[PDB]
Amino acid sequence: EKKEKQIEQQKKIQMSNLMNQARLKVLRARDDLITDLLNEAKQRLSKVVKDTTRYQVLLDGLVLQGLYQLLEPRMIVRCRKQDFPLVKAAVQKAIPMYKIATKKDVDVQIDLEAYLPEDIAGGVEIYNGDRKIKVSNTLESRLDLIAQQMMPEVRGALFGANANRKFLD
Amino acid sequence: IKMGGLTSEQYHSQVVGKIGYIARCMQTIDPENNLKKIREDYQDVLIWAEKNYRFEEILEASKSGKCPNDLDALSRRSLILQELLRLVSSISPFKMKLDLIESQYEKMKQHVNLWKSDYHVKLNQLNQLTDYLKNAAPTPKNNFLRAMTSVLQMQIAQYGITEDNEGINQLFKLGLHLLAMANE
Amino acid sequence: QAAMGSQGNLSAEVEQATRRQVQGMQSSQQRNRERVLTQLLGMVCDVRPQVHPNYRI
Amino acid sequence: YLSQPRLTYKTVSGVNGPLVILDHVKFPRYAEIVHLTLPDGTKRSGQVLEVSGSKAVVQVFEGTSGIDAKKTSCEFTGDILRTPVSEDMLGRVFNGSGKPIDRGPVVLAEDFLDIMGQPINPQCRIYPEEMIQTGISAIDGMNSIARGQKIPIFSAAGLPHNEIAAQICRQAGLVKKENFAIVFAAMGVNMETARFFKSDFEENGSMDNVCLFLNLANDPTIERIITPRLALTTAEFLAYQCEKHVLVILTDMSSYAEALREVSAAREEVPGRRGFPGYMYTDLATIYERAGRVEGRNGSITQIPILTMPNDDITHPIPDLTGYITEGQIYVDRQLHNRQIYPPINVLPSLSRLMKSAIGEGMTRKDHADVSNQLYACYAIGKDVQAMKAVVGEEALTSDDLLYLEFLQKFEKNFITQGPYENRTVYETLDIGWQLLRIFPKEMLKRIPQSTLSEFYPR
Amino acid sequence: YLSQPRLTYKTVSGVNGPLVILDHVKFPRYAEIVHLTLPDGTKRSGQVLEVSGSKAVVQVFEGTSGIDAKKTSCEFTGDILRTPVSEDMLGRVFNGSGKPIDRGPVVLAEDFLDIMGQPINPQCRIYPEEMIQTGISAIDGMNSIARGQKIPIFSAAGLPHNEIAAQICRQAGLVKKENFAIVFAAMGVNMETARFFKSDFEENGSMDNVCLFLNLANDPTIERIITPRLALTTAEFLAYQCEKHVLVILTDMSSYAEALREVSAAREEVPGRRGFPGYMYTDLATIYERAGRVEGRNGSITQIPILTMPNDDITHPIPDLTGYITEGQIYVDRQLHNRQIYPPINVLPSLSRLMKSAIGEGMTRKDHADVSNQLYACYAIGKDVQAMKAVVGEEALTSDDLLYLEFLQKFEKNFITQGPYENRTVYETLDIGWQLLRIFPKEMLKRIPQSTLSEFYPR
Amino acid sequence: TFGYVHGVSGPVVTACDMAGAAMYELVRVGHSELVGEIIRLEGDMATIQVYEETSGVSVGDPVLRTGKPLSVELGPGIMGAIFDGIQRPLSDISSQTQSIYIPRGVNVSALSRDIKWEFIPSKNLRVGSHITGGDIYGIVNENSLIKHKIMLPPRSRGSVTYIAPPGNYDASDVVLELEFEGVKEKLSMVQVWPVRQVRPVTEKLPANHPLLTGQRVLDALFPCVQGGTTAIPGAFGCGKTVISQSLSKYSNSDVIIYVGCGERGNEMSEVLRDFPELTMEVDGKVESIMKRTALVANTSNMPVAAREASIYTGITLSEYFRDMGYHVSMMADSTSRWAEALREISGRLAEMPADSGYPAYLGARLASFYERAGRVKCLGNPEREGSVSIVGAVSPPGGDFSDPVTSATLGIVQVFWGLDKKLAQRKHFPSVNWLISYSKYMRALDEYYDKHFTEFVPLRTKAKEILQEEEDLAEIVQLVGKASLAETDKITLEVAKLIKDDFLQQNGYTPYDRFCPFYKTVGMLSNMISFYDMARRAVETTAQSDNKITWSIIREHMGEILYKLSSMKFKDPVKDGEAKIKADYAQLLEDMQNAFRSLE
Amino acid sequence: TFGYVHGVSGPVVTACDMAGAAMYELVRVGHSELVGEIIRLEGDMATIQVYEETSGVSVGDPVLRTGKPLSVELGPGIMGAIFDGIQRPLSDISSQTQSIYIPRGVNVSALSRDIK
Repeated sequence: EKKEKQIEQQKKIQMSNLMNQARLKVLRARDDLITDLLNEAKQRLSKVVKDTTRYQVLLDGLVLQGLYQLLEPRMIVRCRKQDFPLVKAAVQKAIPMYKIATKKDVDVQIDLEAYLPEDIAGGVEIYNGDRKIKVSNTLESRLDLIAQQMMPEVRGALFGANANRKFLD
Repeated sequence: IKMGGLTSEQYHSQVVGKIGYIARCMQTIDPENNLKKIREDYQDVLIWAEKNYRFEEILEASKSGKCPNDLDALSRRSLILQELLRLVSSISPFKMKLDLIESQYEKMKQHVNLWKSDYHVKLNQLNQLTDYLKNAAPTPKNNFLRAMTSVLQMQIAQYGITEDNEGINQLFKLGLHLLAMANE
Repeated sequence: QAAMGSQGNLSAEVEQATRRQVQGMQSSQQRNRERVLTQLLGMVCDVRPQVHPNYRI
Repeated sequence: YLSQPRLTYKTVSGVNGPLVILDHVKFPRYAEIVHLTLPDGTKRSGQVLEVSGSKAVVQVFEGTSGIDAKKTSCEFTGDILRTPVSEDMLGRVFNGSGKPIDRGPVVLAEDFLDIMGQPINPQCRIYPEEMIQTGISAIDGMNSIARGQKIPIFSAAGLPHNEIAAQICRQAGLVKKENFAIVFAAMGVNMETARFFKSDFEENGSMDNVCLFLNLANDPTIERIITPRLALTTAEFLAYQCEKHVLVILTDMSSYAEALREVSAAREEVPGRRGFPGYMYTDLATIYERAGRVEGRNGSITQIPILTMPNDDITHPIPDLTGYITEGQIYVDRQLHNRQIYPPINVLPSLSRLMKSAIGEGMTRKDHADVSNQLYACYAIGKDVQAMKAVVGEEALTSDDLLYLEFLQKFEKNFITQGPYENRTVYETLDIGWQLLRIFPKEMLKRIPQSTLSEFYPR
Repeated sequence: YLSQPRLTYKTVSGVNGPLVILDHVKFPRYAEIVHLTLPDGTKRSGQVLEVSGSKAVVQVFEGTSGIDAKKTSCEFTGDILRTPVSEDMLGRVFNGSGKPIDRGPVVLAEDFLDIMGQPINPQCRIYPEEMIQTGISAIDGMNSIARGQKIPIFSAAGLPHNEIAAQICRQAGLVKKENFAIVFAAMGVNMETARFFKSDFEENGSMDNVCLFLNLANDPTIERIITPRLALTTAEFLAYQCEKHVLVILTDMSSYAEALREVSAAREEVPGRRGFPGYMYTDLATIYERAGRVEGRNGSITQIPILTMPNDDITHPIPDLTGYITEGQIYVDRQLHNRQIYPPINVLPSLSRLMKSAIGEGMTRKDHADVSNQLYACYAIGKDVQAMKAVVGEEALTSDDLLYLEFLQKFEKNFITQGPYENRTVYETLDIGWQLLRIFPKEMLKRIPQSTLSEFYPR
Repeated sequence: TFGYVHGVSGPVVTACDMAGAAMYELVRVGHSELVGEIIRLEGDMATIQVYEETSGVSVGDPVLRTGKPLSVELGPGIMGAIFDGIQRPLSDISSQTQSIYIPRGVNVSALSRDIKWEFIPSKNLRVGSHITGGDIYGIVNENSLIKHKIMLPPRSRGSVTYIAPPGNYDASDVVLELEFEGVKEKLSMVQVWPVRQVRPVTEKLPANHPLLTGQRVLDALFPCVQGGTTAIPGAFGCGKTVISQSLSKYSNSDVIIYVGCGERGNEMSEVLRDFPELTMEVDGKVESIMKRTALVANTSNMPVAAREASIYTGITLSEYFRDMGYHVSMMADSTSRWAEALREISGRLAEMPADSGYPAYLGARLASFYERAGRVKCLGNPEREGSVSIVGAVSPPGGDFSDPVTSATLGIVQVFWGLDKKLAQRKHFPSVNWLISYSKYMRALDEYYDKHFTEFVPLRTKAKEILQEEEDLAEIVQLVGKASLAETDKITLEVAKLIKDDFLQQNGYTPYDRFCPFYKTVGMLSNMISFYDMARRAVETTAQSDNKITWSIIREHMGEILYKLSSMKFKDPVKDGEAKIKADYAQLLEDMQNAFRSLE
Repeated sequence: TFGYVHGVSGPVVTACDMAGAAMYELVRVGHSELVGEIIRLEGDMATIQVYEETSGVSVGDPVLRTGKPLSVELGPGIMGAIFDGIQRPLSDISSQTQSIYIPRGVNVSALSRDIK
């Protein structure tokens, strides 16, 4: 009986371990689908960047968002080389709106000396005058900051809501 | 996030290390690609060396998941070749036959936990006898050990280590008693 | 011998269940992907800059 | 949702022990999470331990080794610590801060919950009622746990309290006279014991139910502080939202209180009694009292804190306060352990103040309370007789006292003693209890009513 | 050598107990020495406890009474405290700070040594194996000293630790089958103790070998920080350079520790147990650990501190840390003294960690270790039985317990009790130990091997 | 580039112009270049622990700024060395300065750069071959016992561009040279590792193999294991000396590392004197134990900072040889005297203390030290598995069991061989308190026992049961008297005395009991427990009957048997064979069976 | 009027611009209006022992100064009521917020104004 119980115990361990690896495998497949979705999102953002007309408005948003988050008196906008005219326009429009909404005087320079890497999808990084404080409004950063918050809704939309979850508080 | 306690960077460098090491162990045990079943079992990791690559190329592929990159599976698969390599090397004057080598490999692969195995213990004892002799001086103790371990290597060549051959068991016991006995 | 044999059947069973679940997941994703992606990109593009709610003057 | 982009400061103005002081911070939040990059590329999380004006004191989870002014960057995540919760984490193993360590994926959140949670409204909490069976006869029969009770397993260093916890995790479940879940949370558990938990739950099929959090003895003590809160946040999600009865097994709350001490001393508060903070009562209460049944939701949260009592002193702040907040005590006992009895649960000082709700007809069985009382009485009288035996001698003993000695032997050998992998339903524990009570003729079972004696005693 | 003129500052910025905080000091040097001219010409000395920018926190040895800002002139000597040393320091009496008070001239330096003492390489420190025949049987038979051991005499207020130390000084010599120089650092010893020690060293004609550093009770209470360092520096000069065997006595390490406490409180350092500075362990180690032999050199330093245990609490920080640092403590016991047993050495809480390798064949005798162990065991058991006798009375005791009680009585009467002028050779002490062990039958001497039982027991 | 000293208070030196200095970086203070370690930062001012006496440092003194944390050199040369707490070789300092003192700011290199080590490359390596952290790219014939397997440093990688041919090389010679992403890295035989950073491992494994000390009490009732964590008090006549040296002379450990965290000066001079004199049998030749041991001496008067770093240096050397693949064993002479350094440094830094004054992070520090133990699957390509057993002595004030270091230790260590002062005073050695000492490795080792010593586990359980029953019975015996005891109680007492005096008692200084192999230990316990079983069988079977058997009969009937059960301890493996001892113990069992059968 | 939070260290909040605040007056810290008690004044600052968890309070958060010390609201509606020690009505919190938790910084009127 003890020997038979040895065989049964090994059977139990093997079934348990196999089922556990299967569980993790399905969960990792799900994570892989989500990663695929986010890579697709990054490529779509690159496609948007290709289109200047919307990209100019998007930069008008991002630059001013950086200015609002920093609220410094002297500031430096760092952008990709490809984008320089667009970021120039964005800063030129952003300065008056910054003045009006914050009442502060401000001096915004564009860092022609050192652009962002050409691989970056887009967006800007706004440093304060001494470059000790940085707000990273590049499109990859924004997409991450958005997707990580979106995951609950992404899980719900892609894989169907949880039917066990009766109450939401 | 850490995998196995190693930062993923170190983890993938280790994967590339195992790949290169399995390549080396194959190149050592079988330069003439005689061991075909083993070659096929290790084709997936060997391919990255049978086709030349940069270390950083293999590392990029691993970090992307294109390589075989489950470090535990790689460790198991490498240990099988490593123990087989020790078997063949520690009897180098008496190199054994190809079908026997493949049988050894197959039994080792089947073994549940090779490192903790009696198959590994016997190799360790054979190495204990052999390594002692690489610098031993002429004296009756060392002459008797040389003779007894040479016949032990012959017997290992004949019967592998999967077989608990009684001749080999006796040779181990007596050789180790002789080794443990004081030189005086 | 029964233990040696039946565990192959059990392995086939568990892998079959895993494959079914992965297929269901992939199907659901390939169906809802477009409407998730358009929303996600629209939300990325909608900037809405604001000063910190504690700002004074 | 937080749209605004994060501010990353290189303005580190000091590094004093586990704290990094940053200055010129814009509107710092207290308890804000920070991700700070060391000069050499490494990354470490931190929690804004304190705030003042434009300054922020960041308790870096890992040590401050290698941090410097002028090159360390420090991204402020703009929100308090939040745990992602789902059912998917039921059947996973995580480290102290929610990172998976089972080589699975990062959790795909069903929600983000603030790990401090909120106190359950006392006018919404309900009485626990039905039983949670642990399989361990010594507590199912004699100290049963009602759904929503918080009952700690006191134990000294060296006793098998970890093994008992693992057995409870592997065996527990509803009395089934399938919506049950377990949240194991090991604080300050040494590597070998953590590996024991992980591999045991993986091997014995229970992992489907068990979400296991591990804070190794050498993981950051701040991760130790936040592990019980992660455990209980997941438990609240699985109980009061997924409506499944959860059992939370917090392990080594002494190792948690040591981390609390470390964080207090880092804050530079003066010590309270026995070196522990003054507010340890409120804190341990915040952990424990995230339990119990709630009106209008068919789930619950049971807790089983596990305490390493220093010096075996039941007056020590940890066990004293834990007794104040919790509703019982289960003693793992050194004399039993040395005699090599397992589970060495000493049922004389053990108690379950809400056992009276977990038993009776429709919950365990008609005779549960009576058998528990009678077994306790006969065990205590047997211990008395065993103390007396060595003084008066065996042949000076009366036949009734010999019956009690035999009962003592067989209660310590057949009922208390279980072996790690033997799972006994409450019904089986009761039948073993009856097999022991039949050592006595009915007239000696004076605490059992006749209406029960006549029904159960024969056979 | 230092050719540059010394800077003299009238810049005192504070006076605070024993401290004097300066300001505008040019490049202060920590542990520097300072000569304070007070307003009235009185010239004191002090050591720079800490420097910070332009500040220095002097610690004035002869106290701060009478010091004032704006007129006290501190000359900064430019170097750490380098004391003179010469062989003719043997046969002198110096005050706490090493100035002469025997009406002889100052010490014409044979060399200058830093009172801290340059640390010795553990790889070329020799192991002390030559047993000192102190003559006191309570030491030689059971807690023997070896030439090089740091072996403090723990004692308490009112016990005869002075008499014990004087007896050891006048009787110590190597085992027969090299005459000790003495270096005696009196700290906080009242005039009666200082004059007792001095008159005894003259009475035994030893003065040509004794170098007294007195810091009486009424002498300033910071000077006794450096008095033991002066004593051990002269001891090191005599031992590791002049090749003499030196026995260092330190009269009250508790007075030293209390001077340390005074300074620590004056500096407002974070204080350790019982208010003493946290670094007391290190600072006492720098005093004790200057004993022992060294290769090449033929000299050696034996070291016999003396501790007054406050409230007789051997767990008090001074005795506790001295027991961590020193190789075992001789222990003088009030319960014996009140019974009028001189020397009141209690052999149970006292040990000599270098005894084990300083006794045996060829060194003292074959039976030394066994007699020591057996007497210790019999004494311990006798004390336990004596505790029991009070509870159960002499009727309930077994005849074996009575044997033990008789052994305890005759052991205190014959073995410990000893004439203050009687030096029992180690051989005589062993014979007297056997005389007691032979109270017992051979079967009850379990700690003596059969060979050394048969050889010695029956004679 | 380099700052300036700005304050000095004992071993704490505040230094200005340290603008970018990194926490726990090493600095060279003073004109003598004392070694120091940054322990705090404020603006541009660092605060520097100094590992050497500061008396005589002055404000304005240059504080040079080495860009590396406290790091220990690991390479051929360790084995046999006597190291100062921070890796300085005391023997080389002596031989080099030709005097007995340690000069302040002495800067002799940790490993001799003059020795021509014999280096043999791993044969299968080649130009362009890929290697990764932990790979054994060569082996050095350090001495006849240890073959120093040279490993690529962890956090290193790439394709080999030059691997030196077999030969003789200095510790400085470039022995290998490899490239990664176009940057070249030149490697010599000595690497540098920050002592405070865990040396990485591929996978930690359960510690399921026993580490036999010499003591029957420890090997049987409280087993230690390969890679096990242990705590012991610093007793006298036992403990530090007996166990350490016995493990040294013989045990399952392939390398022994010692660290005298706060050792008394003369006790350290004892260890440094005994260890180079001890020898062991290996392959029938007596070989020194310093060919496979390393000592980290830190006497109590050496600076507090070094007293702290001693433990870390020792454990890092142990982890280095673990990575090579050995079953290393580390003995830390006083984690209590280490906690003193932590306490003192915290006080000097002005931090808030906790229980008894210790810094609140004492638990975390002790964890970071101990949890580097265990059996590990080493990094790198050639598969291997070493281990690092850790045995850390504790010394609470007056034997207090609430002392925070002892408590934090108990919370970490899987084995605890507590101390019984009553036994110590009786001179019963070992003095292990077999009632509150514990070992949590029994669950693991039961497998090894069921494979090698299948009978040992029930013997262990019954021995513990007997000891506990005797403990219970003595409380009555002293309160009332022995008259009321039954025969079973008498046999329990009179077998517990046998166990406590003739099995759990070991004279570590005699030739026969300096070390008790496990076959001897299990044979002894088997005989004693068999005697217990058969005596209880006789009395139980003949109870409630007229032909009553009693202990009073058994003792007189077979007094010889009891004498031989007592004398079992004296068998000497060094001259008596394993076969002889096993046969003798089986013959004693036979005699016991005959005597019992005749009494029946 | 409003003060502003100037520091947060656990429950101890430190508020600026509180010139007129009365000692042991109650204040509502933060946007969630957590309750706190002024345990100290200094200059025109104030130290506020915040009763509820402070996690998430930030510098610059408005501090609404209640005009009265810890006080109970006495009037019709007490009878049959359940109150937390601070006079928070639990039988109305649960009913109005339809949740099993006491919302952090809840501000339910102790005695219902709605019921005639």
